[PDB]
Amino acid sequence: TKKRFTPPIYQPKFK
Amino acid sequence: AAPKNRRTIEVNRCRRRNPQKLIKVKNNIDVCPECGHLKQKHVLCAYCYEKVCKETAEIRRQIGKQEGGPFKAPTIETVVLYTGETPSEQDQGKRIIERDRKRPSWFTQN
Amino acid sequence: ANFVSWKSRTKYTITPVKMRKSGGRDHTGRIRVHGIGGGHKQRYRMIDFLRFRPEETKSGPFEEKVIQVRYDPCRSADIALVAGGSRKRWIIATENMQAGDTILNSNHIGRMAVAAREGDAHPLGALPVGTLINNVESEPGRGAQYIRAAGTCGVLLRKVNGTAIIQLPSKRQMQVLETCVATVGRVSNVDHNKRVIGKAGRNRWLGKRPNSGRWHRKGGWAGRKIRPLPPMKSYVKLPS
RNA sequence: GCUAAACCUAGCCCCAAACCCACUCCACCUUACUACCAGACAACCUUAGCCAAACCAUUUACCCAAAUAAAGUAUAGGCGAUAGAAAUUGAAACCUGGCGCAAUAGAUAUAGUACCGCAAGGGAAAGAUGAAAAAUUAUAACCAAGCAUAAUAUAGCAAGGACUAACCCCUAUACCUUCUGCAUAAUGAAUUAACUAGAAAUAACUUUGCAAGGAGAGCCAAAGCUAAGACCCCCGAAACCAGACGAGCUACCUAAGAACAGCUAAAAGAGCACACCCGUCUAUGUAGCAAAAUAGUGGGAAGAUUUAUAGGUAGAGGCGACAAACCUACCGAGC
RNA sequence: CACACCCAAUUGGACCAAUCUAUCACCCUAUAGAAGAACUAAUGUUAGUAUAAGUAACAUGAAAACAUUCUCCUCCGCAUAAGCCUGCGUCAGAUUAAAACACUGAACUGACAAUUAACAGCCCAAUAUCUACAAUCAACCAACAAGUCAUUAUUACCCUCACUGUCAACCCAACACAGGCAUGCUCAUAAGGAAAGGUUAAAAAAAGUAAAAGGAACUCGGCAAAUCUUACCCCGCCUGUUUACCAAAAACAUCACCUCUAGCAUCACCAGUAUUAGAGGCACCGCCUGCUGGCUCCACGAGGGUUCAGCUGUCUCUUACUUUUAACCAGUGAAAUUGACCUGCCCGUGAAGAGGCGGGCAUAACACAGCAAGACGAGAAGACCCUAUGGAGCUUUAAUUUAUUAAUGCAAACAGAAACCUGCAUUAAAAAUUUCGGUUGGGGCGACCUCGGAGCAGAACCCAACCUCCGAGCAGUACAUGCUAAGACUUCACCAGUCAAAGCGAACACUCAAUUGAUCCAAUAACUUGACCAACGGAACAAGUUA
Ligand SMILES: [K+]
Ligand SMILES: [K+]
Ligand SMILES: [Mg+2]
Ligand SMILES: [Mg+2]
Ligand SMILES: [Mg+2]
Ligand SMILES: [Mg+2]
Ligand SMILES: [Mg+2]
Ligand SMILES: [Mg+2]
Ligand SMILES: [Mg+2]
Ligand SMILES: [Mg+2]
Ligand SMILES: [Mg+2]
Ligand SMILES: [Mg+2]
Ligand SMILES: [Mg+2]
Ligand SMILES: [Mg+2]
Ligand SMILES: [Mg+2]
Ligand SMILES: [Mg+2]
Ligand SMILES: [Mg+2]
Ligand SMILES: [Mg+2]
Ligand SMILES: [Mg+2]
Ligand SMILES: [Mg+2]
Ligand SMILES: [Mg+2]
Ligand SMILES: [Mg+2]
Ligand SMILES: [Mg+2]
Ligand SMILES: [Mg+2]
Ligand SMILES: [Mg+2]
Ligand SMILES: [Mg+2]
Ligand SMILES: [Mg+2]
Ligand SMILES: [Mg+2]
Ligand SMILES: [Mg+2]
Ligand SMILES: [Mg+2]
Ligand SMILES: [Mg+2]
Ligand SMILES: [Mg+2]
Ligand SMILES: [Mg+2]
Ligand SMILES: [Mg+2]
Ligand SMILES: [Mg+2]
Ligand SMILES: [Mg+2]
Ligand SMILES: [Mg+2]
Ligand SMILES: [Mg+2]
Ligand SMILES: [Mg+2]
Ligand SMILES: [Mg+2]
Ligand SMILES: [Mg+2]
Ligand SMILES: [Mg+2]
Ligand SMILES: [Mg+2]
Ligand SMILES: [Mg+2]
Ligand SMILES: [Mg+2]
Ligand SMILES: [Mg+2]
Ligand SMILES: [Mg+2]
Ligand SMILES: [Mg+2]
Ligand SMILES: [Mg+2]
Ligand SMILES: [Mg+2]
Ligand SMILES: [Mg+2]
Ligand SMILES: [Mg+2]
Ligand SMILES: [Mg+2]
Ligand SMILES: [Mg+2]
Ligand SMILES: [Mg+2]
Ligand SMILES: [Mg+2]
Ligand SMILES: [Mg+2]
Ligand SMILES: [Mg+2]
Ligand SMILES: [Mg+2]
Ligand SMILES: [Mg+2]
Ligand SMILES: [Mg+2]
Ligand SMILES: [Zn+2]
Repeated sequence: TKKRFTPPIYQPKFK
Repeated sequence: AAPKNRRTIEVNRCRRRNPQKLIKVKNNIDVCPECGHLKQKHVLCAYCYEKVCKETAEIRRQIGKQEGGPFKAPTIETVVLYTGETPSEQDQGKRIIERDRKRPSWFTQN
Repeated sequence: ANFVSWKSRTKYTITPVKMRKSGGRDHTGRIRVHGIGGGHKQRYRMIDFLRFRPEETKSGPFEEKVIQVRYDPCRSADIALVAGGSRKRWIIATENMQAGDTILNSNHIGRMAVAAREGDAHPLGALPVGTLINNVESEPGRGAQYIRAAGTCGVLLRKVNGTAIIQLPSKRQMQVLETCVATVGRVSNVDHNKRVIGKAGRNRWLGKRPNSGRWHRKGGWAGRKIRPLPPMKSYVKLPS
């Protein structure tokens, strides 16, 4: 039950 | 709730091109007797309404130059005068507004 | 770490010197002593623990007049400002010391003992047996290091062949030369141990931080485990 | 007919050859790129571990200066996995080449730039007319999915047999993978284009050469020997170790500062109650204003308080009023 | 009439797309050689575009001469510090997306312009020598936590105002983000602003207001709301502290008490010295007790229960109105999801819960708004065991170690003696590496793992695991229980095991159902011997626990 957090992935801005 | 399957274009055309979605043709359009521009039966002519507002703004600009500031509304009637006109018999004791322009034909002096 | 000790002054002065706290950190910057940090700022007042220090132009026994006995933040006991000749210096005050009193500092050892007065500094070879003493030194010219705390006092148990037995406040005997200079009587603030902190806030005023919250099952006897011998290993625990 | 689709260079890869670069002026180890004052600080020290032994604990290949051969031999080794010589032998050696790549390829590179991260560090995307742009009256036609042209008529894996005829009739339980057995309501796939996965030894076999001999020293041979052909994949952990980088968030500490109305009270880790700090309950919100907020209601609010600035402690650790808390939005061991 | 032309894994073939090379060929081919040599599938990579969907969501106070004025809000504003670095000044632009708009369009592009030191920053000749007495209106008084501000002597020296910061609607949060953000003033403004794009007034949802009669009958619970309200029990002395992002507590800390360790200095402890310091337990005080333990009790608590009274739409039983949302019109325009769908109902069947299969019934086609029964609806998290000769944290009388550190010993060395250092041993400390063998739904407690026999496959052989039951891990007689050697059996492989004529040599293949253990290694002159290696085809030596 350990708290698992997945940070959001920011795509490169050039797209 | 997420879609279980992708809706096909054939299904989409029946919804997008349904007669309700389509724009309804208007049958209330008629030509203005004065200028000939298009108008609706229950709506004032756009061309004829614009010419009144153009003249109204010029008249209201002349009022501002006479009052010379806010909170100076006159307690008497107002008369709009053009070039080549004189105050009338009933236009006595009123605020005459001079306009350096010929009187418009649609504007009838009263 | 770029740690420089504040103890850089090389000339003695009665002026309170500003000192910077350590927080239990050594020169490396890591904690070496726990529970130390914060508290009210203090200025260190240098204490001359060598009572018999004759002036440059003088020698032999000399006298000092007490100017003021005041509070010292650094130490438990109080301190006294004394003036001897043309100089002033801080010393550790005794239980009975007032402003105006005259203390005597000598290095003379007479054939017979002398009337010991509280606050005076005489060698251990000229003090009567049993008299309470404080601020003793291991050897001559070493300076007082023992029996400094408030109310502490030693006992001159015996004197044989130029050496004397000093009973420390921890009830331990110590043998030092009879030429060591000691102060007669107890130290000031006798009722220092009778104080009540009152609240946890006052302990943070003295620069002491709360103890760790970990439940330490380890201790003097609990943590250290006697290894059972193979014959005794069978009898260590019996089901009941 | 729109969106688009096509193109050939830029340059690169592997070799050969030959041993490479760095003072125009000014500034640059202090807070680098900062004209201009007493320093004394000084460098050197076995790698480890993953992995193999189907665990693991001894052990486990890593150019050390001549290709070949001796030879995988002598030796070494939980005498297991595996490791492994030497004496001795002894060859050629002419850069300007390609059954190398051609914009998702070839270097990451149009550039270590944009951008991301406090830092160490990570790391792109793309260009295309013609001899002439001082011809733009251009650079025809046709091609993915997606659309438009052109919404739909009972009924059903969407098809097949058909039929005069789209449908109507009859027949038919999607694909892959994993299990004894999948229409399975088990796994995977919106779709299009491009890219993306079987590398090698002994022996044997097959086809030539020569033959008690074979082979361009060494090696094998009781028909062998020499040469060729023909057999052994891809993605994915949590981890471990080494060396760096991080305390501008947070934990605690150091230095020197700042803040706390009014009222009741009293020289109070006192009460009420703003600023401020905290986050009890409820509701909203749940790709939200917000990778933790909003409204109301609450705890503290002269103290073990709150807070700005600079410094310190760094991962076999730090720090901790112990919550296995925190150490830059995944800390039972950071990146 | 034709005939190689309907199996998984695997195996044997015959052909072969495209490409490069050799040689041909010359509207795209041939024979060979070579290889980055063929994609309906890896929650594949990159890119394009669909689906959800023109949906969610987003925005501009009113009139007007666009002078101005009006309505409303202000929990804000101005400045400095820090940070940022030209980021709504002017002009022009084929301009044209800031989440709407836009001609002057402009928080876009290009050019031009700018912030001027008095404020702030950037300071100081040497050597000695000086500096006991807070602050708080500092005067009373009263303290402890003991504090935030000073020179002189001599020598040297009389040149002068440089340099840098100065803008803005601004910073940290991927954004023009309802968040974060130090200080001085204003404490309601003299400054700064706009909640409504337009319309309609459905449901559902959110916030708010009002309510007959009743007043907790609601509910796990008086949660919310209303009102401004009494009495206790449990736990914790109290203020305080903690899981930043689900736990604020009864947990931690805390005075007080108690235990343990230490007789001393030049970097922590400490510029200290047992009335001290450190490591800990417990949680004040008071009472009682042993020679350490138990109750009581003041306040206190967003702790956990209980209760009087009141209060109330919590409820009997809901209703009305307002605002946001909503729906429609205009502008802008996402995301999870998605095998293909031409996507009905009832029984039956079926990897057992059918829109798709069987049998019946129903059925023109299409939007829009609701609903949440189904599509074992979608995303992510987690539970549940199990598996891995997969990890990690922790603990220890798991195994393996002392390199390291400390204390000693002897050697070395000095030496009229002693130390330091070094080498080698011996304890201890603190650590280091590594592992948790299987079987019995799970756990506990026990049993089990090899070999022989029976129930046990009635008749060649083999074969019923689990299960039920009884055994074996010997002993005895020999001492040719010597040496050799045809042919066979074989526990379904191998290893191992079994029988054996003849012959030499002697005499005149021992009994027994099982009665057993490989290799390496060790010992030995040789012979030969060595393991409840019983987990019995055996790892040289490794436990427990994880909520
Ligand atoms: K392993
Ligand atoms: K509480
Ligand atoms: Mg304590
Ligand atoms: Mg404790
Ligand atoms: Mg292994
Ligand atoms: Mg393992
Ligand atoms: Mg490339
Ligand atoms: Mg690239
Ligand atoms: Mg097409
Ligand atoms: Mg049909
Ligand atoms: Mg289905
Ligand atoms: Mg299934
Ligand atoms: Mg899928
Ligand atoms: Mg290891
Ligand atoms: Mg491992
Ligand atoms: Mg900090
Ligand atoms: Mg208070
Ligand atoms: Mg209060
Ligand atoms: Mg804390
Ligand atoms: Mg705990
Ligand atoms: Mg725990
Ligand atoms: Mg982190
Ligand atoms: Mg046939
Ligand atoms: Mg070919
Ligand atoms: Mg390929
Ligand atoms: Mg393809
Ligand atoms: Mg694919
Ligand atoms: Mg919808
Ligand atoms: Mg909407
Ligand atoms: Mg608005
Ligand atoms: Mg100035
Ligand atoms: Mg204003
Ligand atoms: Mg409205
Ligand atoms: Mg609206
Ligand atoms: Mg009512
Ligand atoms: Mg009830
Ligand atoms: Mg309430
Ligand atoms: Mg408490
Ligand atoms: Mg109290
Ligand atoms: Mg509290
Ligand atoms: Mg929390
Ligand atoms: Mg907190
Ligand atoms: Mg909470
Ligand atoms: Mg406690
Ligand atoms: Mg009740
Ligand atoms: Mg009641
Ligand atoms: Mg009503
Ligand atoms: Mg719209
Ligand atoms: Mg999408
Ligand atoms: Mg249908
Ligand atoms: Mg059914
Ligand atoms: Mg049917
Ligand atoms: Mg539903
Ligand atoms: Mg689901
Ligand atoms: Mg296994
Ligand atoms: Mg473990
Ligand atoms: Mg056999
Ligand atoms: Mg075994
Ligand atoms: Mg076995
Ligand atoms: Mg067997
Ligand atoms: Mg627990
Ligand atoms: Zn008209």
